[PDB]
Amino acid sequence: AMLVIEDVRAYEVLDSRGNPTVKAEVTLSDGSVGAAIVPSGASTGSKEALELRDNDERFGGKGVLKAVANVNETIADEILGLDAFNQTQLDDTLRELDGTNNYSNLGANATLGVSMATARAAAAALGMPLYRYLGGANASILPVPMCNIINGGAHANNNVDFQEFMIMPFGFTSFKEALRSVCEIYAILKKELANSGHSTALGDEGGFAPNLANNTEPIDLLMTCIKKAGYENRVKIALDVASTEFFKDGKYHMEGKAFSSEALIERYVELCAKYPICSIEDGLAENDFEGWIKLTEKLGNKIQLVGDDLFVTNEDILREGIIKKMANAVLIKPNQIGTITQTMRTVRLAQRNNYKCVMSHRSGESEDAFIADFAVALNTGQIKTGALARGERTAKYNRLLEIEFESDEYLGEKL
Amino acid sequence: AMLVIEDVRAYEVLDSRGNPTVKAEVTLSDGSVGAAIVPSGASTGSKEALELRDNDERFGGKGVLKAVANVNETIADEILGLDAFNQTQLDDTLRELDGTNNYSNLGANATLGVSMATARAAAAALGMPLYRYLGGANASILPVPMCNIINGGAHANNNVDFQEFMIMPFGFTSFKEALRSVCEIYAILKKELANSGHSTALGDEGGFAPNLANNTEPIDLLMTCIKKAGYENRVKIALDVASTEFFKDGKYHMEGKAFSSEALIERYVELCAKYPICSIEDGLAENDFEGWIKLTEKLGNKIQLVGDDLFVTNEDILREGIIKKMANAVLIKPNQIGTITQTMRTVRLAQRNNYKCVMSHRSGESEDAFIADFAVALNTGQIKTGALARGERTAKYNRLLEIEFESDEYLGEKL
Amino acid sequence: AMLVIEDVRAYEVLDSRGNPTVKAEVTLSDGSVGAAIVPSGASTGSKEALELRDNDERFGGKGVLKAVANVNETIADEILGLDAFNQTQLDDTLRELDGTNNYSNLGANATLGVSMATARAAAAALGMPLYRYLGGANASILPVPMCNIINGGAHANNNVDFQEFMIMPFGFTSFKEALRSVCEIYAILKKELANSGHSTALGDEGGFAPNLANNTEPIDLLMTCIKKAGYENRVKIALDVASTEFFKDGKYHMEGKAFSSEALIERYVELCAKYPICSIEDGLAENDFEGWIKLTEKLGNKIQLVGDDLFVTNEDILREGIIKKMANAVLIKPNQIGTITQTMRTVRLAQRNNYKCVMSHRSGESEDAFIADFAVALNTGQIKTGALARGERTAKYNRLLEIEFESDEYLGEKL
Amino acid sequence: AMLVIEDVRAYEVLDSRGNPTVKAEVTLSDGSVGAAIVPSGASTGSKEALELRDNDERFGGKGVLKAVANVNETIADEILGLDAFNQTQLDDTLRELDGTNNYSNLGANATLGVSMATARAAAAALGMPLYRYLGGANASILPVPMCNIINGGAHANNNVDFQEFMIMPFGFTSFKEALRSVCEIYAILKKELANSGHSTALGDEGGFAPNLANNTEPIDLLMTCIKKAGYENRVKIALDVASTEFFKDGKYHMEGKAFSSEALIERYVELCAKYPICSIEDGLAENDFEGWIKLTEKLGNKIQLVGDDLFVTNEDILREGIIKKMANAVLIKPNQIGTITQTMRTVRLAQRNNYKCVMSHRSGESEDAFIADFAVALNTGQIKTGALARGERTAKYNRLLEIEFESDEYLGEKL
Ligand SMILES: [Mg+2]
Ligand SMILES: [Mg+2]
Ligand SMILES: [Mg+2]
Ligand SMILES: [Mg+2]
Repeated sequence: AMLVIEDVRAYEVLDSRGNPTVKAEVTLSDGSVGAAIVPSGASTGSKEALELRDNDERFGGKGVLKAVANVNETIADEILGLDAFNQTQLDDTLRELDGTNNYSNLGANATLGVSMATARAAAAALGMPLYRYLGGANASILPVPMCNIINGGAHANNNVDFQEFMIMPFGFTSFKEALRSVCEIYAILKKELANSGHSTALGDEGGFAPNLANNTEPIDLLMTCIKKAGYENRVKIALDVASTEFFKDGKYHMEGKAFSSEALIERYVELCAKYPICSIEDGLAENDFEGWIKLTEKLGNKIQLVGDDLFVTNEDILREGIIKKMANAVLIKPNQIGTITQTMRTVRLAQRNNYKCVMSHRSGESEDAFIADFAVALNTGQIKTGALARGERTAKYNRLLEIEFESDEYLGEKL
Repeated sequence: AMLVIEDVRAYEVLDSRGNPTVKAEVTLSDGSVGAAIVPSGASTGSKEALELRDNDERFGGKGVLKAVANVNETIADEILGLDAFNQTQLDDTLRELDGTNNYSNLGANATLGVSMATARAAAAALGMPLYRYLGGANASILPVPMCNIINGGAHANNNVDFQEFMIMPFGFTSFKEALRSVCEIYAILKKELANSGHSTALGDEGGFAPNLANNTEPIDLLMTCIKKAGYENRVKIALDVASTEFFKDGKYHMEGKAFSSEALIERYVELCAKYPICSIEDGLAENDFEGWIKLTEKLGNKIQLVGDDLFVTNEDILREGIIKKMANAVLIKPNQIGTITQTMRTVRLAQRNNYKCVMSHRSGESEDAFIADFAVALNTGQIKTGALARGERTAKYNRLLEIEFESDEYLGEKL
Repeated sequence: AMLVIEDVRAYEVLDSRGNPTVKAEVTLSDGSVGAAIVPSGASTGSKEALELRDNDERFGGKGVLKAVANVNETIADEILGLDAFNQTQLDDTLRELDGTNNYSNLGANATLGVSMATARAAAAALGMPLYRYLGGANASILPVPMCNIINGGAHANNNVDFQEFMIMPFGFTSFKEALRSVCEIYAILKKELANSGHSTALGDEGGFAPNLANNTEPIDLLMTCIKKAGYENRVKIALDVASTEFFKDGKYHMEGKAFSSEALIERYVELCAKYPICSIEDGLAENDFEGWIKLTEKLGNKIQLVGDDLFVTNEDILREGIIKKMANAVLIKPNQIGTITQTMRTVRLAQRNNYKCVMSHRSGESEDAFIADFAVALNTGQIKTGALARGERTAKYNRLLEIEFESDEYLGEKL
Repeated sequence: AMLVIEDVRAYEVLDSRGNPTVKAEVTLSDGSVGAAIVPSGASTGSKEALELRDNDERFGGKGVLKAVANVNETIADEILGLDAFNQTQLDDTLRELDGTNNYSNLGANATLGVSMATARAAAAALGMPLYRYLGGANASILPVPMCNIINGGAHANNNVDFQEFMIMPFGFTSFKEALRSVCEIYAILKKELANSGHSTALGDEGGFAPNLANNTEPIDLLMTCIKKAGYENRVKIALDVASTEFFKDGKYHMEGKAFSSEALIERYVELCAKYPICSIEDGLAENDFEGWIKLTEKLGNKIQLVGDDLFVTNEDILREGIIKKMANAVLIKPNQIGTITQTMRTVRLAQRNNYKCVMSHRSGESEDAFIADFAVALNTGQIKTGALARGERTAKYNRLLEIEFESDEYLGEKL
């Protein structure tokens, strides 16, 4: 082995909502250090990989001291002396040590931080950028971002049922010019809101949560801001419906109605005919398997249909989805699965079977921009990393602006 | 010269509000690299160091391509080959190259970034943390934070005159426990706001801007939340009144009145008698010199009186203030003055003359945590770096949690 | 730049058929050296990147002294001092230096060798295997080989119209066992041929060219050998028809008849219904656009349809093929396009649009196993590199056996 | 010891006929790596050093898993920590560890791999070409190749008795021009066979096996091709009769007859009177001692007489040959004897006693070109490494073309 893991440590830091999370730091035998901050995920649930939370008097039960302990003691003891450069061996060792199928022992907050930290340490020792370490010279594509600038659903307290209303800048030949257009549109939206007596205060991802009437008003507002900014036809709309949040008893409860699966599908067809929606995430619920099958038949050749809660970044669940023809794209949330290698597996599966991958943030983020490198490393072509404000979101865009001096490839509207 | 500056560059990145700002990167002759991002400043005004803005069609007038060109061409040409370790010579060269008394040639956004980036590159060459590079083995004190968790004034659209309502965790023997307290109190406040029908969406610094009635309602709310959290007597209140914003025709226009300077002082005496306010910033206007003299006589021995707009991190203006006995503390905003050395000169003058220094963020921040290390390097004992949310604020608290593993001295209530 | 290209040279070597070709060697500023040998291409044609041949009295007009001089003089002069690790800038520089759309100035045999040699040199400098240099930690899949063990058409002198009859070992969980199976099937074929009085002497790719009656006898013989070897149901059949070779006057002349495009497609339907054929390459001619659209409608959901002459590894021609729905896979011959970057672009375009990539050899190969690393770097999942004999074929299989000790993932029949 | 052997391993790869062989890899304590592939030999026999073969269900009984194990376990355990640069000590240790006179224990395929691999690793550590490591600055002579371009005997299934019909380019002042002459002659031979209805498919060493009528018809064809190519009198003919293959009950069964030793000798005399045959290998059988003595007396001062099966590269057998005046040259096959030092011992014996050495390939070769370096290292002046086709042959020619840029000395016709 060329270099080995010499030291590993973790400690408690704060995420962008002010809750604790794990930072890990790995030192190699040449003295190269890498570190990484894990975004916040879910500590209960039977599908997702689980993060460990302390549930004691500190920080409202949200301390991560046990996750931190598991890195400093259990993981440390198992990985010191492993080859720094064999990411797959490190990640498989983490899985085997945990011994469950959802990291319910070590905690995904313990395993991901160590997984990302080791990769960074390896890249540092080679003097190479992280995206080159993860994806080689083939790492090239700067992703088209989808930028959540108007919020509703559970992400707000309004009458808007849909969770995320996003703008996507396709009509550009460079990432920086694309980034500039969404920045300009966001500024215009802020003004439009202020001038009609709405709050300009921000939600967790940097977007606005004004109390609008329904699910089409926010779209109309995006359209008029896009046009006023001078980008008509070059910026399109993406939605995250998060339909599991309002699915009860076989029905979807929105817009004062109780919708059937088939009726909600017809609603999306309607919306897609009237507005330049290019993508819809979680249009149907995470267990509405029959509905998704229909959704994909009706719209899967016209628009992107992204599984988030449907697939939870999980290779096996995505495989069954691929087989049964559900969706045509998958949100990629690395902490949801627990190591960089398992994330890569899910992405490779999707890309071998015509599913697009959207590298994704979490609601509780950090200053760590790992997912900007990851999106380029795997040529995802898409990233979902927030509005154009709040440092835990702008850190990712800034990283992508850096990577752009070395590899400036942006697909925009090109195949 | 041991190592020399070998390369200097800059490029446009985004600050935490979605406006462009400068990131600079300096490479030394051993290959060590340092980078820094500059927070947003003022591009107009007659007192402060000015940042350069392009004022063209991009980003609503706020592009920084001229500043960036100033790093890439003008500064680079001048500093290539200078001793990496002579910060003072670097910063003095920048001042001379600029040739003005307010950086209105190079732009303070061009000079600060290079000043910061060179310091990080020198610390990296030595394998030393930034705070050790800046302040040596004498760097020791983890500062007490003042955290802006309720906003008013120009920072919101309410009936509240004062700008910032802050909590300061004095009653603790460690920084980690001090920070926990403010995080717990912030979470409690978030919940109180939500249950009382206020928005929990955030202002620029991560605080809330509810439409409250007056200037004491916000204080009462902080007090309730402090006690509910279990930290009664251990956490005090600081204010930024930003009184220049309501000073007109010799009078202060607040609480539906027109106060003379004398009347406003006795109002502060009242407030300080009723509540545990330990610090008031810009209690009087930036040009109300007579008022400041009287205020300082009246409360200067009981509470901290911070000059922000009064001093603008400027050594000369501070010197006159000391001589005239105005204030007993100074807010330190490095980008206001334009280099690290000029910042250190202002701090040293203050500390030689019994004025406390509060190391400060700006409204437009980034993921760069320089001011955390800077606060420790200079033993300021206090920092003002935002609420306990938004990554551009939590990055500083996190950096302070890392520094604490090497130097854990927290003064708290100790002399 | 960490390391820069310090030296570039070339010289004439011999390919696996005894003709000259270009060997290039690149030295970096730390002393690291990479070398590569270019497979032989086409010095005429209207679509392909051209290789320069001397056309003098040496080597029957096939000298490459002008290609060699282009590396030693023109390319060298231009790329000395360029950043070793920026493959894309290297390859874009080679393209621009050339100035044409098909390397008809420098020659693709001049540019590919330097392109590959720089990549090997950068990988050696980092102590990294080439596949990790090219595809990072994400480089993982060992490809399923398609092995050309019976020949016909222009690659023989017989009644067989089709050019290549190949076996593909799908039914295995490891590459080594898959490879053993095809070696075992190959040895059995050899014995069967010898016992029937056929020659066991080899064509250019290591396969046999017995004088068989038609296009189905070779397939019947492959099935018999698959079964005797013990691998029934685990090894499938792939074909390269190379139909352009018998396309004349809008018809295909084979099996003693003149087929319409439509009639030839129906022959493939019949063949596929009777035999386990998983892939057909150049089933229709390189210019039979309407036929390919029909073929792809008819069989593209059931079998792999590989464009070789159709696409000539060219991203622009492939892109039109995607838009026009022709084929669902593409043969990747790096020397056909001229740089490793242009190769990666064609592969990325393919993989974004649901086309499979088959990393391929040429008839004139060398001991250079670059395409083995390249297949793994880009997770192509498939490779065509010859029969299981002749060192210029076995060098690639051996390289894949070496890569297998570091990443052993073999998909086989898995999605 | 400047460096020591730090790691030793082996694994199965494929030879050029598609059978397993051993690849060995040796790493030194500076991290320098050397690797080597063993050509195929004999698992049985009472004269040659033996290669170990598995004899189980894998690869028709040709697996080398036991050889591989002997490298990874027995050898490794014995040589780890030995001086990297003491080639003689390493090779003697291998011989001692084996404890037989014919490597029947470890297997010659286990020991030669390690022997070559260590030499390459030492050369790499010194930054020197292998031929310099083995032969120093005195290593100079590029060998005259004998190129087997028409096959008979056991190497085909024709009515041709002799095994190899070779061309040798003496009439040139550079190796490259000699190599070009043989490439051009081979191309002309290919055309001649294709126009007279013969197969152009290749045998194991890259030559053709047309069904000719006797042993002079092939020579006639070589002469025609030499003259048509324009190289008359500059290229000569060398034969390998491999007469042991047809020797039985005292006599030599060829051309429908049983020849006495003396009659076969008179046949060589006739053949050498009529054609420019400069060398004959194994003209008489391996145990026909009285015959060899007469053949040597008769033609030994006129033509080269090479022992292959007569001497099996074995020092002791050659020594007795020298004493009894049998042959005037020895074929040198390193895997036949089992280490580089032992190979060297045999060559030095020969060169001290006026025996010419022909560095030789095996019919199961690999991409490894060790024997090209070895020929130059020892100034053999002659090499037999196949036809001008197939990668496992052209790899050697190419390596000699590389060495020619550093040492261009070619004797050709000079003493
Ligand atoms: Mg979602
Ligand atoms: Mg202030
Ligand atoms: Mg083809
Ligand atoms: Mg022989």
